[PDB]
Amino acid sequence: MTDQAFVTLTTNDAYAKGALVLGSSLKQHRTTRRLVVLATPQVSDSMRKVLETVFDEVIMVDVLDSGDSAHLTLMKRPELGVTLTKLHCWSLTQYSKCVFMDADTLVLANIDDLFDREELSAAPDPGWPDCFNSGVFVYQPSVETYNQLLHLASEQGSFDGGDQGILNTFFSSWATTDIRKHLPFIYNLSSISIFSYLPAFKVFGASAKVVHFLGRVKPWNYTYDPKTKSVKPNMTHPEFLILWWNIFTTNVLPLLQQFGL
Amino acid sequence: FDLENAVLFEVAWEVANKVGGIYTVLQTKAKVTGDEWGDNYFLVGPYTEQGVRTQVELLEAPTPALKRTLDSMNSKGCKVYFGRWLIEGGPLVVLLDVGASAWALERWKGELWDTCNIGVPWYDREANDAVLFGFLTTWFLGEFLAQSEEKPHVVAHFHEWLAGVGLCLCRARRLPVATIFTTHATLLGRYLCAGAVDFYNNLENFNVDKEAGERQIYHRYCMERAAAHCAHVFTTVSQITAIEAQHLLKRKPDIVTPNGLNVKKFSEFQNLHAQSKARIQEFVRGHFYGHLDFNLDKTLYFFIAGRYEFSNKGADVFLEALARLNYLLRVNGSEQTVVAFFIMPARTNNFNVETLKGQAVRKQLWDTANTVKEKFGRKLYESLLVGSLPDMNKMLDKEDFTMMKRAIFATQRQSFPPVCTHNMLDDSSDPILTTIRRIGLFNSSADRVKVIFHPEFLSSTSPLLPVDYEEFVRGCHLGVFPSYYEPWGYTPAECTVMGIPSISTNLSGFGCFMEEHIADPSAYGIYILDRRFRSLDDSCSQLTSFLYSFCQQSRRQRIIQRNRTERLSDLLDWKYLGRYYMSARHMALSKAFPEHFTYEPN
Amino acid sequence: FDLENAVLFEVAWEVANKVGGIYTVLQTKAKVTGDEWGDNYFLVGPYTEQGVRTQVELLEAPTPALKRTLDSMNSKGCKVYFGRWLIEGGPLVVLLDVGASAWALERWKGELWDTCNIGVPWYDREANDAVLFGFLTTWFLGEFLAQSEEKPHVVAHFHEWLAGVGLCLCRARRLPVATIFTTHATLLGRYLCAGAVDFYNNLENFNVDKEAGERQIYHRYCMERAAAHCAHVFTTVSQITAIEAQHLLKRKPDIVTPNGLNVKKFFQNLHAQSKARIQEFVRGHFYGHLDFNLDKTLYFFIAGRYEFSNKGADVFLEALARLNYLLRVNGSEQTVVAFFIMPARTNNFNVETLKGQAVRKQLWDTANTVKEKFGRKLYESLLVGSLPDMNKMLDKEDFTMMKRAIFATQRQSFPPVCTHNMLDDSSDPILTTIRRIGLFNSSADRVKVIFHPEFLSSTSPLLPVDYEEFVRGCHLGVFPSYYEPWGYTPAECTVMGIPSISTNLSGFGCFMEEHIADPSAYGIYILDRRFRSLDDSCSQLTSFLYSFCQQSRRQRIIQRNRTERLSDLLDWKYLGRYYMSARHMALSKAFPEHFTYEPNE
Repeated sequence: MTDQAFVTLTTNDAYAKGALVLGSSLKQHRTTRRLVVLATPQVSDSMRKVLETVFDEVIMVDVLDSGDSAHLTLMKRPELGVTLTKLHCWSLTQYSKCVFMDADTLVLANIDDLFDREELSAAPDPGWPDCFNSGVFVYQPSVETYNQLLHLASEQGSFDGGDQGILNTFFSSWATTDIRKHLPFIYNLSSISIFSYLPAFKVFGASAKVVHFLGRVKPWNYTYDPKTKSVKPNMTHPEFLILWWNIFTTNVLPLLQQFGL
Repeated sequence: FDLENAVLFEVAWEVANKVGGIYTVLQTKAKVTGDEWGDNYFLVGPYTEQGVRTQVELLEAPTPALKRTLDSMNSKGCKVYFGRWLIEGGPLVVLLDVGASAWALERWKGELWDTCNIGVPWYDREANDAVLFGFLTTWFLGEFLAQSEEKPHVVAHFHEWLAGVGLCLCRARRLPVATIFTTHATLLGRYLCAGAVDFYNNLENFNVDKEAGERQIYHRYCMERAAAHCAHVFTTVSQITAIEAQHLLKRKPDIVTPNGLNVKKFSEFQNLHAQSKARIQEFVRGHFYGHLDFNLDKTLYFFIAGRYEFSNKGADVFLEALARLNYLLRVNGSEQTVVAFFIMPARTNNFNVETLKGQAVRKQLWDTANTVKEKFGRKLYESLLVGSLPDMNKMLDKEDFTMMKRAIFATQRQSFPPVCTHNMLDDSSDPILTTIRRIGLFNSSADRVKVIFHPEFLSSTSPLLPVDYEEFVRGCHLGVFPSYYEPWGYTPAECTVMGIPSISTNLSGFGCFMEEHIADPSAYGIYILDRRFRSLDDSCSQLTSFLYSFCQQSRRQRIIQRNRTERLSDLLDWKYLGRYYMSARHMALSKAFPEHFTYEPN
Repeated sequence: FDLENAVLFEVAWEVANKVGGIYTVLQTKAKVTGDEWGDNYFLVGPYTEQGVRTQVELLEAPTPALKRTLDSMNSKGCKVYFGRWLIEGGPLVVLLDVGASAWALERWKGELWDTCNIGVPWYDREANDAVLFGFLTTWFLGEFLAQSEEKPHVVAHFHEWLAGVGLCLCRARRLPVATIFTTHATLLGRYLCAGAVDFYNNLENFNVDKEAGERQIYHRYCMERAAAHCAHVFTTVSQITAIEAQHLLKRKPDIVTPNGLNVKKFFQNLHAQSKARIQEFVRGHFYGHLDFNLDKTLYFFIAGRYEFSNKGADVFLEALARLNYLLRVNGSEQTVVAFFIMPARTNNFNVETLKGQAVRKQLWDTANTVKEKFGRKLYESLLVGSLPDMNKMLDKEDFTMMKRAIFATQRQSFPPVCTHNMLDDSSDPILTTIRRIGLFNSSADRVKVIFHPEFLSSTSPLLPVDYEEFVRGCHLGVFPSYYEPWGYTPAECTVMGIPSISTNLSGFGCFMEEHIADPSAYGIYILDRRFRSLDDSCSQLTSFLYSFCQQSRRQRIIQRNRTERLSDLLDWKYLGRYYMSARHMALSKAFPEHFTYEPNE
C-alpha cells in the first residue's frame, strides 16, 4: 500500500528513540502501510541511519532553511518551530492518506483501521474533550491545506501554543460535525486518562490499541532494568511502558549499535 | 446389496437426547435407513428420562433372541430399555442407561486401559459417560451375537467420537461384526481453529499429539483417533472434514458420507416467502420508526444464523463485507437498502427500551390508521349512499386530526435505531457490537446498510418478530454464511432446502459439497467464497463482490435465482444421499470376513 | 416497439354490454393493454342505455381529433357517445349506437353486398345489428384518420364475428389501419359439436359451406370467415380453437392469444374456512344418514352452464359410478361428494334439503346452548376448586333439549340427489344419469352426488356462499368438457388453489399441456378426449379420480399448492404478451416502412 503511510516527527535524537519504538510496534503488528518519519536537521547523521533501518522514508525538514515553505511563517512565529515542522506532514502529497502519530505513542494492535477514517479523524483529548489530541490523526496531504494552516499559524497561531491549538482552530468541525471523525479513545489512550479515571481503564483498558505517553517523564527518559523488564507518573499501568522498553531493547539496540551509539 | 442376516446398529450418543446437530442427523437418517434394513434397524443410544417419555414409546422384544439379550442385560445390574422411537420410520431403539455405572470405575475403565492403553480422567464428564456407553454397547452386541444364532452379518454404525469407545472395544474383543465409525466433526479441528492463527493451511505442519495435549483434550483426541484407526470403514461428513481427518487423525476417510435433511419445508414456496417478508417488513418499519426514508419495497434482507461463534461462522467477514457494500451503495446511488439480520444467540436480559418502544409505536400507528380508516369507511359509505363522491376535506373529523397529530408526534425522533434488538447483559464485550461500531454501521440516515442483531433464537413467544426460525429464513432475500471451520453447514443446508439463496464457503462442508456437485455455484443461487485459497482481506472483497452482485440483480433475475435454488433441495435429500452410506455399509461387510458377502464398487 | 403514434381500437360487441364471457376478457384485458397503449386505448363498442347508466362515465374527448370525429358522426344522423368505462384501468370507450343508425341499415347492407358479397338476412337481429356496428366502427376509424391532420397509425383488434363486418369494410376502404381479428370460439364449432356425432375427428371431413348452409347460419359464418381472411393478423383463444379455425374458418391463427384472467381472485386459511362451510352443508343435507367420516371425505365439483355434452358431465357422472365401485370393492374410509353446480329450472329448495339444513341448525343451536351452559358451570366449578362432576354438569333441562335434537335427526329416506325440486325432473340429463348410474346416496355408496341447480350465491337461503368461496373449499374440480374453446371455469379454479382436471379439447387443458411438460405434478390432470374414444376417456377419468382419492393428506396439500403457482401462467400480466405480439405483427404486416414497424419473430 504505497499510497498510504504512517508519519511521525523526530525533532532530536531523544524523539528518535521514540520513533524507533513506534515504527517497530507498527511492524510487529504487521501494517501494510509505509512508515515515513519527518526529521529536523537536528537529528544526528548516525541516528538518521538508525531511523533508516525502521522507516521506509526519512524525510528532512528544516524550517530554518530559507528555501523551506514554512520559513516566512517561522520568522513571524519563532516559538512555533516544532509545530511548523509537524505541519509539513500535509506536504507529503505522494500519499493520498496518512495517519500522523507523535513519537511518544506505541502501537499495541494492528490499526490499519485508522485508514478507514477520513480527514482529521482524531481521538477526543483528555481534558477538553472538544479538542482533538493531535497525537494520532488521519489526514489527507494537500499543499492547499498546508498553506491554509501556515496562514492560520501566522494570523492567529495556536491557542495552546502547540500543534494541537492550531489544528483545533482549523478543524473546529470535528467537535460537532461527524461521529465517524471521532476515533475511539482506544486509538489514542493518553495515559493521563487511565490515571485520572482508572475505573474505566480497568474495563476498557484491555482493548487499548495505541498508548500515548503524555507526561513530564518521556518513555525514553524512564529508567529500565532488563533483569526483570522493570522500570523505576500517569503510567498507572506500567505494562504499556514495559512494552515500550522491551520493544526498544529487542528490536532497536541492535539497529542502534549497528550504526553508532 | 442383499442382507441375508445383516442387522444395522446405528450407535450414537444423540439417539434419544438432543444435545447437538448429530441428533437431527439420526432423527432424519432413521427413515431412509429404515427401508433398507427393515426391522433389523436398531439404534443404540443413552437413556434420558425426559427424552424417553416425549419421544419414545416403550416396547417388547420382536425377536426371542433379542428378548434373551434384553433379559441378560437387565440381570447384571444394568437398566437397558427397548422401545419404538416415534420419529418417521418408527425405528426400534435400544436405549441403554449410562446411569447404571455400578462397576464402571476401575472395572470397565480398568479393562479399557488393558485393552486400548487409554485412560479417561475423573473430571471429564463426557468421556466418562462415553466409556460407560461404549462398554455397554460392546457388551450388548457381543451378548446378542452369542445368545442368538450367529449372524455373520451385523453392522454397528458409530456416529460420533464419544460412541467410538464401543468401536475400539468391539474390534479389540474380536467380535465378528463390521463396524463403521463416522466423525461428524474433528475434535482437534474445533479447538485448533480459532485457537491457532492459521489452522487450515498449516494442517500438515501441526503435531496433533502436542496440540491435543496442550489443550487438556488429549484423552478425547486419542479416543477419536483410536476409533478411526479401529473402524474397517471410516467415514467423514464432508470433503473438508476429510482433509482435516487425513492430517489430524492421520487416516484418510475410506468413504465421505454427506449429511442430509428431509424436505418437511413443504406444508407455497413463494407465498410463504411473501408472507414472511411482510412480517419481517413490519418489524423493520417498527424498529426504524421516523427514519423511514428508505424505500421498503426496494429493501433487501440478508441474514446469518446458527450457534454463537464469531470466528467459525465468520460474522467478522460478513460485517467487514457489509461496510464495503455500504460504501458501494453510498457512492453509487441506490434506492435499495440492505438490512442485515445477525441472529447468533448471545446472552440477553430483555428487549431494548428503544426497540420495544419502536414496535409499540408501529402498533399505535397501525391501530390509529385502523381507527381513522373505519371512520373514513363509515363516512364514505354514508356519502356514497346519498350519491355523492366523498368530499375529501370533510371526511376527516377534528377528533381524528388530534389523534393523528399525536401519532405523528410519537414518530418524531432524531436518534438512529439501535444496532441490537435486545439489551445485552454484557454489551462492551460483544464481538458483533464492537465490530459494528468499528465498521461504522450505526444505522445512520445516510447509511444504505442497516444491521439488526437479534441475540435470541427467534420464537413465537417473543413480542418482536414472533416468527420461528424457518419462517424468518423464508422471508429474507439472501442468507450469508461465510463459515470458516464449522464442518457441515446445517443452517445453510436448511436455507437452500427452503429456496433462500445462500453464500457458502470452500471451508464449509456444505460449500465444498455444492462445488463438487454443481458446475456453476452462482447460477443456481449458491455462491461459493474461496476462503481456503484466498487471504482474509481478499475473501472479504470477494464477499463484497457477491453481495453487491446480488444487490444489483434485477427483480425478475432474483425471482429466477430463488426458483433455481428450489431445485437444489434434491442434492441434500436423504433419498439421493442415502446412496453414500449404503455404499459405506456394503464396503464394511467386505473389509472384514469377506467370504459371506462380497460386493464390488459402482 | 414504436407505438408513440399508434392508437389501439379494440372493437367488440361486449364493450359495455355483458352478453358473454368475451366481456370478462375485455374488462380484464383493459388494464394491461392500458399500459402498453397509454391514452391511445379506445374500446369501440355497442351502446346500451343500461350500460352507459351504470358502468360508463361520460367525459369530453381528450384529443381534439376525436371531438371533430364524434361531432361529425353525431351531426350526420348517427349517435356516438364517448366515455370512460369505469372498470379497472379506466379505458376510454367510444360507444356507437346500433339503434340510432337503423335509418341507414338498407344503405349499409347495399354497400356490404358490393364490397364483401355478404348479404345479411332481414330476420337476424344479432347480425343486422352487427352490420350496423361494423359500418359505424369503420366510419369512426375513417373519420378519426381524416380529422387528425398528423395521421397516426391505428391498430383495430376486432374481438368477435359481431365486430367482423368492420374488418371486412376497413380492409376494402383501404384505410391505413392495422386490423387484427379474434375468434374467441368458432361459430360453426358450437353448432357442429352438439349437432354432429363426431365433430372433432371429422373436422377435415366437414365442408364448412355445406354445413353452415344447412344450419341457416351461413351469413354469420361468411362474415366470420371473411374477417379471418381479411384480418392482417388472425388470432384464436386456444390451440384447440386454432385446430377448429384451420379447418372451419380456413385461416390458420398467426398467433394464439389465450383469454387470461386478472388474478384479483386471490390461501390455506380460506381453504379451511370454505371446507368447514361445505362440511356443514353436507352434515345438514345428509340428515342422520351421516355414517361416513367427514374428515376423510373429498369434494369434487363441476360448474358452468348446464350443457351435458359441452361440459361433458356424462363422463364425470359415469366416472363417479366407476369410482364408487372401485372405492367400495377396495377398502375405503374416504367418501367422495360430487357437487354439480350447474344452472337449471329450479322451483324452490326441496323439502328434505331445507329441512336437513334446519336440523343442522337445530343440532348446532342445541349443542351450542348446552356447550355454553357446561362452559359456565365448568368455570364456576373450577373457580370453587372442585373438579367438575361430569354427571352433574348437564341438567335435566339440557337432557330435554338434546333429546329433542336427537329425535329430529332420525330419518329413513336416503338424502336427495338434487337440492332443488326441478320444474321438469324426467327430462333433466343429470338426474336421469344419476338414476341410471345408481348413485342414490345410499348408505353403502361411497360416492354421493349433490346437484345444486342454481348458481351458488350469497343470496341463497340454504347456502349463502359465493361460487368463489365454494370453489376454495372443494378438493378437486372436474371439467371433462368436449367443446370448451377456453374453459373460463377451469381457469378460475386453477387461479384459486384448486387442482382441476381439464380436457385436451378444452382451451385451459391444451394451454397447460403446451406450457408444462409434466402436467400431473402441478395438479392439472389432462383427460385426453381428443385421441381416445368416449368410453376409454371415461375409464381414464376414473383412473384420475381414483388416483386423487388414493392420495395421502400431505401429498394432496402439495398438489393444491403447486396449482397456486400455476396462477401466474393464467394471469394477464404474462398472458398479455400473446396479444401484444398480435398487435405488433399487425403493425408490421401493414404500413411496414413507417416507424419501427418490423417483426422480431
